[PDB]
Amino acid sequence: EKITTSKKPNLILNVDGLIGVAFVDMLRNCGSFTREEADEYIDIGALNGIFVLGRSMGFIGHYLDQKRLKQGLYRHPWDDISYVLPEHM
Amino acid sequence: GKSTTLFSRHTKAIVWGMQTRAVQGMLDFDYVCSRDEPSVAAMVYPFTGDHKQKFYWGHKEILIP
Repeated sequence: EKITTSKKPNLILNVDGLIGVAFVDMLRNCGSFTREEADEYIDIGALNGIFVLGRSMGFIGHYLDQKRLKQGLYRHPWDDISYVLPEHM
Repeated sequence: GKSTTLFSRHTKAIVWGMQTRAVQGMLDFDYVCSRDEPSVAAMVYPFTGDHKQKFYWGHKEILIP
């Protein structure tokens, strides 16, 4: 991060970067994992699961909010699509 | 008794029906006539529950039940 923020001002560690490096830090740097158990949980994808179980709360919050504000069906109006179909196949 | 002053600058209405275009025009008229409140307090449509519609008081957005 100290190297990259000299390239551009924005260029900070994301929270999606920081949870990744801090969770590998937790796994292969606390106890209870060897380096073939900690790296197997990374190769399998146990860092997908953190983002999924987190974002399920926000998804169900969006569901309950869209039901409680009682909105009807969304349609996505036709001036946002720009159909690009071929000529005559 | 039939009144003689039907409308005023404090006249409040309920429009019956789903008429977002016409009630948009009416709230546009309430804004452009320099009125304090909208002329429409509520809408009544029997096929839909109570919610709030968003409208433009100039640029600001308000909610009408």
